[PDB]
Amino acid sequence: MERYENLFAQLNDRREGAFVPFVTLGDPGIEQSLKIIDTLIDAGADALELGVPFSDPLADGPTIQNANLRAFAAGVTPAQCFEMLALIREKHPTIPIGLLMYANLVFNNGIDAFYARCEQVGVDSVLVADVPVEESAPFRQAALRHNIAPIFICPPNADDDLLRQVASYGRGYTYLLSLPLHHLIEKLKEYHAAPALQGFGISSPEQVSAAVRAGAAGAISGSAIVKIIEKNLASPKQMLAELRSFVSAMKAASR
Amino acid sequence: MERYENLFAQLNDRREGAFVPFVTLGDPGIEQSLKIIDTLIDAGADALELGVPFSDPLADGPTIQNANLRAFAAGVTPAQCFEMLALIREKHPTIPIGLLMYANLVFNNGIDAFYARCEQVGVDSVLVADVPVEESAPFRQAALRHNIAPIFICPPNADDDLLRQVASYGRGYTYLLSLPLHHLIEKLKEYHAAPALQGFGISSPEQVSAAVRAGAAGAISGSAIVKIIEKNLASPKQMLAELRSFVSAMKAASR
Amino acid sequence: TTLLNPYFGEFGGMYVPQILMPALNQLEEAFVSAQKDPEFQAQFADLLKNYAGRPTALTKCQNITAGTRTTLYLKREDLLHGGAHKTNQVLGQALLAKRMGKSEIIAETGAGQHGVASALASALLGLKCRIYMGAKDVERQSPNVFRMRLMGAEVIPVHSGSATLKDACNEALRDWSGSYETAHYMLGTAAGPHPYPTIVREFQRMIGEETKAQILDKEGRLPDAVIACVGGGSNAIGMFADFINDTSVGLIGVEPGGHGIETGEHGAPLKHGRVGIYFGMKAPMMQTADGQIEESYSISAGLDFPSVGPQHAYLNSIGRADYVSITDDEALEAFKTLCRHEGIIPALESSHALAHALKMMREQPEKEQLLVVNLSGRGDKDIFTVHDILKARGE
Amino acid sequence: TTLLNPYFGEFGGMYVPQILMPALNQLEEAFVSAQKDPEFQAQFADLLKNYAGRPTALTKCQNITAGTRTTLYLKREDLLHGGAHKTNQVLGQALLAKRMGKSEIIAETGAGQHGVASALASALLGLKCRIYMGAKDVERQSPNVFRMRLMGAEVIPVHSGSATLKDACNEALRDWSGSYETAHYMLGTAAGPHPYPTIVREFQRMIGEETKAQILDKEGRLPDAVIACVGGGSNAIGMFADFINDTSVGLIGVEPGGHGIETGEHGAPLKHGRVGIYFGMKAPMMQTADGQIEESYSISAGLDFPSVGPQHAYLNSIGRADYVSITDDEALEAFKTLCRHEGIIPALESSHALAHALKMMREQPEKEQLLVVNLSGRGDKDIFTVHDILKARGE
Ligand SMILES: Cc1ncc(COP(=O)(O)O)c(/C=N/[C@@H](CO)C(=O)O)c1O
Ligand SMILES: Cc1ncc(COP(=O)(O)O)c(/C=N/[C@@H](CO)C(=O)O)c1O
Ligand SMILES: [Cl-]
Ligand SMILES: [Cl-]
Ligand SMILES: [Cl-]
Ligand SMILES: [Cl-]
Ligand SMILES: [Cl-]
Ligand SMILES: [Cl-]
Ligand SMILES: [Cl-]
Ligand SMILES: [Cl-]
Ligand SMILES: [Cl-]
Ligand SMILES: [Cl-]
Ligand SMILES: [Cl-]
Ligand SMILES: [Cl-]
Ligand SMILES: [Cl-]
Ligand SMILES: [Cl-]
Ligand SMILES: [Cl-]
Ligand SMILES: [Cl-]
Ligand code: NA
Ligand code: NA
Ligand code: NA
Ligand code: NA
Repeated sequence: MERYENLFAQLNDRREGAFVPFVTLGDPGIEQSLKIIDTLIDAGADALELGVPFSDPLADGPTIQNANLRAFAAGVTPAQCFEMLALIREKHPTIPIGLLMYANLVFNNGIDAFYARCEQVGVDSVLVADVPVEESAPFRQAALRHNIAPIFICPPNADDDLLRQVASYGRGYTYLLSLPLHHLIEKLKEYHAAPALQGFGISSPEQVSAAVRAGAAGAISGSAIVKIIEKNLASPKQMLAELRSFVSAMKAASR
Repeated sequence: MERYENLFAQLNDRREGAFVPFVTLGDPGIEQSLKIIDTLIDAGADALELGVPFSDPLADGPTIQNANLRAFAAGVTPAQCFEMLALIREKHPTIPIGLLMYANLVFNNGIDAFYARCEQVGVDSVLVADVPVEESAPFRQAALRHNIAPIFICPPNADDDLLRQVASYGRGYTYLLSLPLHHLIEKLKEYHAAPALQGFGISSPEQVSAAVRAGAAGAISGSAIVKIIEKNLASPKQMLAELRSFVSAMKAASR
Repeated sequence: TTLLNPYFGEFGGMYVPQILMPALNQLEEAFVSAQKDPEFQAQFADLLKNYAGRPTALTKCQNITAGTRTTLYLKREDLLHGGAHKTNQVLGQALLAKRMGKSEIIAETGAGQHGVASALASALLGLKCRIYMGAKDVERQSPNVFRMRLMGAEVIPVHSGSATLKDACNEALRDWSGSYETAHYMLGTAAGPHPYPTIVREFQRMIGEETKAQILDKEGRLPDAVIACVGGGSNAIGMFADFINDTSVGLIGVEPGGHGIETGEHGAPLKHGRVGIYFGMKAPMMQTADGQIEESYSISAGLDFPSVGPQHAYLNSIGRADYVSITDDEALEAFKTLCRHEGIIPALESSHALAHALKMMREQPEKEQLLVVNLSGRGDKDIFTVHDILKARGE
Repeated sequence: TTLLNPYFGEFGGMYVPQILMPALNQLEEAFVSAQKDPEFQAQFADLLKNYAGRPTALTKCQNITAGTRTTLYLKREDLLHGGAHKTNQVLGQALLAKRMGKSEIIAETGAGQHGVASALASALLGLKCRIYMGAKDVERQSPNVFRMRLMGAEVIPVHSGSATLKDACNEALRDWSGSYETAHYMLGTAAGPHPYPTIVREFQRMIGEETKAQILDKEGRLPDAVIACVGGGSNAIGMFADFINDTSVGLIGVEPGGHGIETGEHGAPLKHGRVGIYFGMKAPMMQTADGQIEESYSISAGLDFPSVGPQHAYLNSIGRADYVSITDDEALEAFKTLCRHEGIIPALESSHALAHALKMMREQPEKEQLLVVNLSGRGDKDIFTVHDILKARGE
């Protein structure tokens, strides 16, 4: 499919940035997670980034560490996450769905088989958090064979070699974690990279507008959504209300 | 004085061995100790061997270790022991009184001064338990200057050199701790040693008669008297009764 | 691009977030430079000799082999300052930190021995040291935590995940990703992302070099086999490295069998786990069927690393080294036997290596064999654990 | 008659019951014979090197002397097998036992380090070892008691007297008096009746011999002073002996000052006691005014011997060696300082020596001086005691 290509074309026509929330699948349980995700979409999420709970998320800070613990407390497994993904796609045909994975979960039962399952359930992209471009060949190859975009992080300590590699290897979007910001964005465009989404510390509307102004195609909220879940565990209803209020405000800022 | 010389002359005339009990001064207290000692004498002790409680009696077994602990529990000091000795001598003018001392108590305030105090209170001999003949010169010299007999142990592992030295250096009696027994006794006589008293494990009448038969001048009960004290602590009256019964039987065996 | 090969056959690599790649590349360059620098080598040699106490003895153990045709030597890493082999490579890594202009050290520890080694090296060389340790480990290793603190290190309990070594490993990598401009990550075993398996081997290889010279002096020939416990792989690869090209010399690594392989309560991923990708490397892992990383179980706190160094996985795959396991009960017997018959109290980790040598001897007592066991540490730290077991049994 | 002089000036001698004199004479003859026997010397050298780990390092300590004109080295007896200097002379005495055809060892211990050394040596050399230890000491040294037992030694609590080291000393002599035909008394310090002060010095003198060679190699000259703690005197006379005839080299012995000399709660009989006769020797004693022997008080369990070796009393009397004291608080500071600044955890006994060197430095920081401290043991054994104090203070 071409879900990211179609999204960016549509946003470009509307002179609009993308806003993309992250959440952990199955946090704080399967039923509530499904409701959270539908709320994010209804509130104006342009795409989703979805984590599969992993025992050792060595690229994640405390907010997401705790989301994983909550999901594990609920007994969530990767198999259950894939059942969830199929149901999400069945409800929402056009929204791009990206996974944020750890390498062991991709490799566990075979890299090719992982990306084949992604394709079967209708996933659009996979970012493997602990696979740098240097180690990415078998992941990128399997992704592309199954019509999945391999997503790469362009970090704050990127150099020109890395920019060229990310531009060459990535698809869907480039995950920017931000050399000056203007430099990175212009250089990615120069090298025909997948459109850049700013992912560093996106927790307020002002940061969404700022990302768009800098020349990025939008912004990813890496942990702010999870923080809202954490804060509202005792009140599922209030949780959904705050999630809706937050996503609506973040999306409004992309215009 | 010549208390041992006079005693042995008298015993020799009566064809009789000496029986000599050991007790710790001040065990189990000063008053009871004085009564114990008078009981030993009344019951037929020919001479006394008296210990001064010392913190580290490294030549003594458990019976005497415990006698020292009892005396210390009663607050007994060497000064109090010397007061006791003066009172004992004042009551009993002819009985030989020997001390069994540790070197530190003799050396503490001056070796000469120790033997001068012995002479003042009417002691006849001193055996220093941790001074071998090799180290004995200043002790023997001070003893003899103050009319005190220096007593030496002839141990079971004695050799001819030791027999000659003990015979030369000792006075009063030789403390035999027993080369065959007959050998030691004949050799001591040959070398004109002070008369031998057998001191090893003397706890029954039969052992007294045996010592005399072997050619010794008598026997020393090194711990049997103390054991009787230990066993009768709760009954001062029964203690004196058993002490009297025991000493009487041991003395009877010396005829 | 790297200067050195990050893989040992299919095993190893650099499976870290992109943000950490510059730190790994910087460290590899510094190491390659240091290895050619006579000044660095002389400073390292000086610390090993005059501070840590190298060379360590090679002790012949006559009583325990009586009535057999086994001759057994023990390489005495228990006599190194700090009480284990961990000291060797921390001194080398602390010098690399300084070479790179870093003033801070990060380290992970499970049982606490690597943490103590990191803290002592940091104190001597004027580095500010912080040690991550799973909260469960902190709770059960109060003595080592206190030594680390006496030596001026910050000990940071890790409450995420299982609150054990793997979680401390993650936290150290998270910190380093943010701090690598000023901090060096002093990884404690021959595992993790390249270049750590290479650096740790090269900074432990004096174990085997000395062993070779010592056995040649004493016996006039090489050992039939050298035997070492395997938690993450550092003491074993340190003993093995100089013998790899001596093809007659057996290389035997001993993983913890715990309550028995068949119980699943063990720490033997090389022979009984499954290859996965975690902690920066592709290697055999303790993991669930669906790919969650699990803990290694052993009596011995130090054989808790839930994977194994990639060079061990490679040496096994080609048949150059052989790997076996020893249970808690077998290790405990070996511990008791060495105390009573040689007057040496061995670490319970090292006791696994000794137990396998004793099995080699006892199984075939008329086989002539010259064995060396790497005694990776002393077992003072283990006397309470051992005391508690013997009481529980009724001994 | 003896072969060797039993006295050091007025101090020393053989103040034992007559029954023990043959045992002392036998031991002196065996020692004199052993000292001329190249086979004995080679066996002793082999054990020291290949079992105990000699030579021990001489470590330069740069951080703690920064900004002063003191250069300080530490002689690393903490790295010897067993964790203290006690190991050296037990190996020599165990060989003498065998030379005499004895199959059993008796030893006394206070803190437990000599007991552990005696037990390990007995285990290696196939001797049956029994250790007397005051009941109060047994109670407060459960770890060392357990090590001794793991190594197959019988530990016998002594309930007589004060139930401490002196009482254990008495019990060992009582046993030996009866058993000397088959048992050797492995006395743990440079004290007691001749020939023990001589034997213990000669079997510890490699400390000073190595120190001399090491300092000549590193500095090209002798030390200005060598500094050692004094409990009974073994580690200090071992460091001092080879320097006695080098009259420029200061010999400084450090007794425990406890709560302060003026409190009377100390263990400094050489400078603050009175000469007496006890434990087979004429020497300075802790004793009451009327001559009862008393205990030595110190933070450090190992500086509990309530007298001092006669050669120390002699060296002091002639002015060849100087003796000083260090309080509990001073020793504790030195302990903390070495951990934090050099990454070495010193025994609290040894910490008294270090504290005095730190005072020499701090008092006169522009005095150029080359000092060696004998680090008699490691301080793993002391971390609980230190922990408990720092908690009580509120640190
Ligand atoms: C005395 C000893 N021997 C062997 C090992 C095993 O480690 P390698 O296989 O040699 O790398 C260890 C490990 N200890 C680690 C993990 O808990 C630590 O202290 O942090 C050890 O302490
Ligand atoms: C580590 C250490 N340093 C110094 C000394 C002090 O002894 P010297 O003066 O060197 O003979 C000791 C003593 N320990 C004895 C007594 O408790 C013992 O263990 O039994 C010690 O353990
Ligand atoms: Cl949709
Ligand atoms: Cl792969
Ligand atoms: Cl704008
Ligand atoms: Cl009368
Ligand atoms: Cl005298
Ligand atoms: Cl008759
Ligand atoms: Cl430099
Ligand atoms: Cl502290
Ligand atoms: Cl070579
Ligand atoms: Cl040879
Ligand atoms: Cl496998
Ligand atoms: Cl022989
Ligand atoms: Cl045991
Ligand atoms: Cl020379
Ligand atoms: Cl020089
Ligand atoms: Cl004095
Ligand atoms: Na053999
Ligand atoms: Na492992
Ligand atoms: Na200096
Ligand atoms: Na002392």
